[PDB]
Amino acid sequence: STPSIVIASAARTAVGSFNGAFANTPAHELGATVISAVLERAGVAAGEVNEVILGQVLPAGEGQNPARQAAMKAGVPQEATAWGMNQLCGSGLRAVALGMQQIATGDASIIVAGGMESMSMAPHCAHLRGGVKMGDFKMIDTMIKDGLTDAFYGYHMGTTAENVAKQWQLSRDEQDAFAVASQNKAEAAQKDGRFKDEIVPFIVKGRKGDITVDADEYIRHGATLDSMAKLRPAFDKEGTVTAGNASGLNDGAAAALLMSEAEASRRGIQPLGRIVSWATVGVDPKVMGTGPIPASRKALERAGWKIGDLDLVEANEAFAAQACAVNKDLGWDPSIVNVNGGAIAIGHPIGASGARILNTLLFEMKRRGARKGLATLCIGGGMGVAMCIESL
Amino acid sequence: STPSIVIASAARTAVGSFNGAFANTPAHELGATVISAVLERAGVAAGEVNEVILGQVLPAGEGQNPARQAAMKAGVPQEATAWGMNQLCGSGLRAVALGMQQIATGDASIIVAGGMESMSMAPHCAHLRGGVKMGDFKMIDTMIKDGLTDAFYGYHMGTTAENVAKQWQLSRDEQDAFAVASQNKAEAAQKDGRFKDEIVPFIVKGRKGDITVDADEYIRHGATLDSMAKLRPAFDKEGTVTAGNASGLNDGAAAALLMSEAEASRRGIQPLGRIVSWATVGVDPKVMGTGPIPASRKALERAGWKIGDLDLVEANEAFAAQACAVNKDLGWDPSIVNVNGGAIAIGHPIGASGARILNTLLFEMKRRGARKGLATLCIGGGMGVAMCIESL
Amino acid sequence: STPSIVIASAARTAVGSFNGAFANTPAHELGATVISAVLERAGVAAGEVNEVILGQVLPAGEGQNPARQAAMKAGVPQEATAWGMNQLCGSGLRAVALGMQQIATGDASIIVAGGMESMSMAPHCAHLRGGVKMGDFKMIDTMIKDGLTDAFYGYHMGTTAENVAKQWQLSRDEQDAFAVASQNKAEAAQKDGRFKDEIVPFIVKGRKGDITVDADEYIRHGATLDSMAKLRPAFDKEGTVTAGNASGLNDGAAAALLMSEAEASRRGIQPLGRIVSWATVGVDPKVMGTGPIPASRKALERAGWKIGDLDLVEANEAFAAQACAVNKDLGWDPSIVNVNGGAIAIGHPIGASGARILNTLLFEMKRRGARKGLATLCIGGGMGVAMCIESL
Amino acid sequence: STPSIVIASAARTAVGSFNGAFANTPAHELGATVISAVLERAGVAAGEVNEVILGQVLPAGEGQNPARQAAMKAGVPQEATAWGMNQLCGSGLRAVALGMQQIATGDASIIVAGGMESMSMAPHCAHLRGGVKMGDFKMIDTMIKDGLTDAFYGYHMGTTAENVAKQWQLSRDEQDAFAVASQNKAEAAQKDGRFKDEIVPFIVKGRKGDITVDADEYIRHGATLDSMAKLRPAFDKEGTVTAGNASGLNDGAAAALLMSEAEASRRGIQPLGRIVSWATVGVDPKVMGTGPIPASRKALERAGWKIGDLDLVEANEAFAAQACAVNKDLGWDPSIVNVNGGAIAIGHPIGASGARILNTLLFEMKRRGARKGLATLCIGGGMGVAMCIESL
Repeated sequence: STPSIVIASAARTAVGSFNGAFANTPAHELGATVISAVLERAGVAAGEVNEVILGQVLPAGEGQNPARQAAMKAGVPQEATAWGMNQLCGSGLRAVALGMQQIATGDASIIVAGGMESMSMAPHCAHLRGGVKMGDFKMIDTMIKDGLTDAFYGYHMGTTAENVAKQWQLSRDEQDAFAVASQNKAEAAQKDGRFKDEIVPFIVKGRKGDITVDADEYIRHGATLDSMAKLRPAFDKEGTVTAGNASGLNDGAAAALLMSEAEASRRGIQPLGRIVSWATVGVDPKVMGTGPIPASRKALERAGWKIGDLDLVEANEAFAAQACAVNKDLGWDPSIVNVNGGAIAIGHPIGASGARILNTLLFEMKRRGARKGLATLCIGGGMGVAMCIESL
Repeated sequence: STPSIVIASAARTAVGSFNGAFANTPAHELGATVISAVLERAGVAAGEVNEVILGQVLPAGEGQNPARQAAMKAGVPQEATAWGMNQLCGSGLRAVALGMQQIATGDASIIVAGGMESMSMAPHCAHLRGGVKMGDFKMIDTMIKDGLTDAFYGYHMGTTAENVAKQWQLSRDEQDAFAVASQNKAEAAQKDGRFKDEIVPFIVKGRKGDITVDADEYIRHGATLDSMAKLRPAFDKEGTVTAGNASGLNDGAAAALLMSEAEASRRGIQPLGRIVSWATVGVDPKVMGTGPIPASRKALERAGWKIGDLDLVEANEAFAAQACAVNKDLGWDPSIVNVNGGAIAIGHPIGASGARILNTLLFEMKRRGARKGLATLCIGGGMGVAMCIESL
Repeated sequence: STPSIVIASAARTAVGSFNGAFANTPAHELGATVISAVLERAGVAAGEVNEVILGQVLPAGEGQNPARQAAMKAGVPQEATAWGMNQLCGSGLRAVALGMQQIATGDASIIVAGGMESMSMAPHCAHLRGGVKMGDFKMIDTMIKDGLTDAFYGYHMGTTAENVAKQWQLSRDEQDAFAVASQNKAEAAQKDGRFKDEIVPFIVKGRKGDITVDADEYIRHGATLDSMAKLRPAFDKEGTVTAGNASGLNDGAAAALLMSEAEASRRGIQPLGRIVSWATVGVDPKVMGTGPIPASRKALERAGWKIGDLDLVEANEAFAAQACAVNKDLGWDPSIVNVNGGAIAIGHPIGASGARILNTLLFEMKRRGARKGLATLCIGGGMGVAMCIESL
Repeated sequence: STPSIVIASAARTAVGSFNGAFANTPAHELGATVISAVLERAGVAAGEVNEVILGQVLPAGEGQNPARQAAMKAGVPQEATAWGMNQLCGSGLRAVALGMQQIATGDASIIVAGGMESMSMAPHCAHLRGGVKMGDFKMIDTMIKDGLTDAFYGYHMGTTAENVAKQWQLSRDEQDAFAVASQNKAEAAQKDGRFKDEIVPFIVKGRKGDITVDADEYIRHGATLDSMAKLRPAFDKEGTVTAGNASGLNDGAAAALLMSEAEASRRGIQPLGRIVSWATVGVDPKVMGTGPIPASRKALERAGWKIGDLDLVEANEAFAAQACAVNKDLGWDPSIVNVNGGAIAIGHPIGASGARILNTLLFEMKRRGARKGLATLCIGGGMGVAMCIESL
């Protein structure tokens, strides 16, 4: 026997700007909106879900197991189970793979999997148990410390982007021209409603009126080459990596309902793809941006695919330095990568990002009629992750 | 063939008291030591490890992916992978299930899985990005907030254990008799040397001298009934759960080394046991302590076992109310349950506990000649987790 | 020969709104600009200053003795001295009386006195030296706790205002009419340029552009009765005191340069006024708004003046309720009182407020040729302070 | 008529060690006990007090105007007034001069003046209103920032002491001997009972029992030269200033009751002394410890006294470096200086200090029948204060 698991349906919230639309929205509320979206999208009841798996890197102050909080809110019953996980920036795609294994091993019928992040709602913290007899103590930003800081080399993820830039000799112009392309592609898809299918509106409840967010607010309209070239380097003071050519700090969530291919056929569901293979591999944390290269190669090797059989790719844009590098090495046609733009434009809600690009990949595959696709992301601390999808 | 996954080796640190031995020791330092110890007792080099999965509930401020930090510090190379997960209190036993599924689906050969927790190091926090225009606020204790406060009703786990008491008509004398029986069992076994084999010593690097922690310090010697019956209830001013018949707040780590049964035989490794089956199930959050009941029935049914078949049990004592309710329903001989003691005496490092009680079961099964064996736990928010084990 | 002290020159900054124009300006920067202004307006050099005395209620986190920081920044020599003082709302006026006394006793020739306050920059705090063993604790708003809360009764100053409303039988209509009138009179004075003489502009230094602040930003233009009528009681849910008939939370500095009458004559300075008398008296904390009553009476008795001898009055408007009470009891003609509006409109930068209203008195006295003035304020904790000024 | 003000009576608490006897005692509680004491000692009823004046550098979080808190606790009537002031280390003496001035200008008859401080209770703070959009921020120790750091050069008072050691070429051995001598003189004086007359005991109310504190707890008994010599410099890795030859962080209060000489005679009071003169002068902040030189010289000139006229002197020991420079420059017989030890032994409760050493001077003057005395302190930010006292 050979299991065969499918992504029956999918949905992501809009990607919100740092301290923007979802500045005060807990992640699990966003998780709840995507959970109910994929349940109604597949025509599966919440009472049929066995388990819910959500990546999330910054859960501090949100209470017990936010994965359970989002399941219970979304109308999943208490007889189910739920948990979160953290492979950092790869978390939201990894969870989908972990959900695929629950079914493959005979321990679940129907999983909901993805990620959720509120980088806005991430707190400052300090270890205050001992007590402070004298002297300033630091209140630590958990978003910077737990999401953006290499634990081994002490510097920001964007410094790793400098390392990869200098390795591959990627000029400031090349990085900027990739950054403006991503903003133009993304603004172009948004106008044309190519993001409508995947986005489920989130309602931000308010004292003085409810608001419906259904649009990626981080996309810069009319992004220009000169606007990119005007900027100062954020990390290295004589470097190449600017705020324009790296992705942002963002809020959002994204998911996929998974079931066996036969169960989908029982119920008349038309899946957004079969999960044919997946893989995660580690590299040096100094150049974590190279993660997607070994990861995307192993995934393809597991599918029995060559790189030149693909039709579509989502390769996550943490930095125009590392995105450009991954693309150079693997050699896939750049006109099939980030067709609707990438993270530099859309945003980078860490734990949600992997389900985010997966959502974007599956819907464009349905839209253009691509059969073979791949989603991959670089990962802080030096990993990569990847997934090969085939359209039914 | 059948995916027949074994536990090649196992190791834990001793469990520390809150702000005690491991007071200022990062969880990942504690998890580093167990990853080396599992690799040593098996005879398996760190380079051969594909991935490290560690359950951990309270990572705030410890930096990017402490599972990865634990693995790198232990000498597992950059090429391997690592990630955290959180199903609260079952996390450590569910990571062993997850790592098993890696091997069963053929995505990995060798996994080190378990849990780690530093509850002493968990910080206080607040969301301060919007600022606080006027008026007092709370700096929140993330240990309480994210580790012990049920997200649904707003209260402590010691009130969910009170709901199990009023429902199952347990007395203030019935619980006081179970807590002293688990402190006497654990003091007995400790002075016997039955904990020796599972514990790997941890070195607490001081400045005015090192200290070697090689014994659980939450175990209290000479537990009387007067001290247990003289306390005031902590979670209800006229109630039955106290500090003495509830579990503690603790630090600790624990892990198993996993591979296929065929691979153990090639390497000349006599495995502690074979993982026959596992399961998790949800229950009403209000009465979370009854997770072990349906979870152990699911696990047992999957193995094709009766409750009678079992020769040794590890039912985690989060409380004396949840524990007695699980022992009475399932009706298994309590003379074989928590045979060297439970978490009232031993302690309760949230994320580690699942991996902690797996150690105790695996080393006692080896020693007393018990063929079959089940470990089980209750989980906050309303779930249960269980894993059946068979001897070679 | 009895010591005669004169106010040679005075100045204030504009009064900023809470987290408004001066949101991130330390009180001492504001004080430094007013110190430089009184010196320039009197023709006295910084080098001649013996002492600076600045009332200030909320200096936490600003560093050692902000009054010295203000004097040094203003170029007052290191050989001079400087100190801060605190009689709450009375501070800025009390400091002038204290300055007067340094010259009366022969200990100094030349004093700059007043006060300064940045309610905006006041921090949140907690006592964390003992160490917090477990659970949540409070970050205390120092502005509320140290500035606005009665230390004996534990309620806000606005609750003392409610006590005064009840005792003097002051309707919500009478309080709201008074409030609207203070806004309309301030708006009119502002429009006609009656605050220009007293205000020295303040340059808020910026990364991306300097902003000159020379207008009182808290004054509401076109304030309507209905806008006051619509508000909810802020302190007693069936009370009369609201946000609209109370003063606000504000930032500013204000000062006066003093010397003897004979000294002003040698220098050829035409002084703003002679300090004829001052007084300070306690009342019940519960009705602290009544402070001005005994304080003004005692100040007039010391001058040898009848209430009817006054040509102009500044009675500070902490709350409409108390301003009304004061005016009723004293019986002075209301048309000579706060002729250019009061603190309901202008603001109440606590430690500066007494020097703020003295500036307004002095510059209107000059403009209209009023010979006899009085400035008075109520004081949290139950006190009053009053000063009689006569024109030369 | 040249007003002649006497110190009718005086008192102080013992000086408490940092987080020691008065660890959770608010400063106004200490002040209340000394207010009661000066009244009882002088035979004056609380109802007769016109004003209370208390220096206090670190009032954050204690609530509105702690001077008023103290006065009201001590039964001083609501109709009196009270205020705090801040001239840093000079405060507690300056407040006495300012009290004298109330009486001298005919504004009051009876004043209670001194200082109070609880460095233990001083909180950590931060400005949080604008929010912290991203990145770490410090919780600031208000004791260090507002008490002990130079606001201009950003360094500790200890560095100014190093500046004075370098400038006066004061060896480590000379400073250490001075420090040892302060300890041994204070020990001898404590043992002989010489602090008993000045100290009023203070009841620390407990929950498991009340503790009466009537001994200065910071004084080290049996202090050795070797114990000073073994310390490492605390501020300059190659300096001379140490924990041992500097004063400490402390809690306490101290006060004097003032009235006219003619008033004491009416009441039949034998006063502790007549205030003959006072002075305050500025110096370079970099060498603030030199303050006492120009202040003492100025106070003596004012009194009409030569340095040689003095029979007793209290010169506050902030640091052995500056105490030594002061004594060298003035050249007064070091045998009449700090005859019962100084603040290196006794402690330095900032705002209370100047009234602390006034108390010790007055009670030793009475003891030995000394006719002419002077007290002086150096002040943070570069100032000096001094008062001349003559026995009746």
